[PDB]
Amino acid sequence: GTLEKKLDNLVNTILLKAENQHDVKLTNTQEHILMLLSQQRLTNTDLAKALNISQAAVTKAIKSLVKQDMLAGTKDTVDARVTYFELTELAKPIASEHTHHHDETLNVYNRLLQKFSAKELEIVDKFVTVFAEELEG
Amino acid sequence: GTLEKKLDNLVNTILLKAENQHDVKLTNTQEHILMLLSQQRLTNTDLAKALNISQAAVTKAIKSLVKQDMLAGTKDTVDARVTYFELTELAKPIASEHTHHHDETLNVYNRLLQKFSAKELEIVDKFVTVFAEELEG
Ligand SMILES: [Zn+2]
Ligand SMILES: [Zn+2]
Repeated sequence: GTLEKKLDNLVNTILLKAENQHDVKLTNTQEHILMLLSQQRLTNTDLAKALNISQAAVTKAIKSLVKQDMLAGTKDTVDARVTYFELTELAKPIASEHTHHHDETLNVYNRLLQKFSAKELEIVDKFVTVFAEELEG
Repeated sequence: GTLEKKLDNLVNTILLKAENQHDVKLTNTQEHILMLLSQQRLTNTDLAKALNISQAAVTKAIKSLVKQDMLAGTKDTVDARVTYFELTELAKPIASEHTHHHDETLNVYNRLLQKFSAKELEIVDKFVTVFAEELEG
């Protein structure tokens, strides 16, 4: 079959795996907010930029997180327009675990990349780079 | 940064895009069931095999679809153990649209692939192939 189709299938298997094997029910957006907040305080707008999604998608994910006692907001003392989010105690084990599953998957990607010569990997780089640009938009 | 990390980011941007831009709220699993059923009647077990997810994930997605008047089941007349699913009238426009968005994304993948020589594309093939195997498990 075409490479177009294998890419289509690659995207589908990522989507299907994430819905199938993995009392909070966090979305990936919310887990990746918690990931980024676990290493520094950030604003709604830093989060939106870092994840490349709308500010309104971030505001929505943060409201649901605050509702589940996962985050707490505190305003900045020099500029009251600015709110910083940080993890509550209850979120920290949830975040750590998600971070640890990312760490394990990085080894999976290492092993797979290892099958390519370093020549091959410049092309793999070039491919993942353009693909990611495209899938962003 | 490492290629490991770009792959990790590639997976995240797929997950984040699917949650962010896109009264039914269908999952990808359910849309891909409807996609496969729109071209032939199939069983729970053909669907599970074709999508590579558990039979129990399929049974779950099909119950919710039947509940939303999207599918109807009819048993096989030679073997009563066997149930075939097919789309109700109401599902057909929903399915067509999802199928048409897949068709458009195939052009997106074509354009991106076009930037590689055919030499480069053997390596891209080799990469997407092993990656997909891995991400399946
Ligand atoms: Zn994640
Ligand atoms: Zn789809």
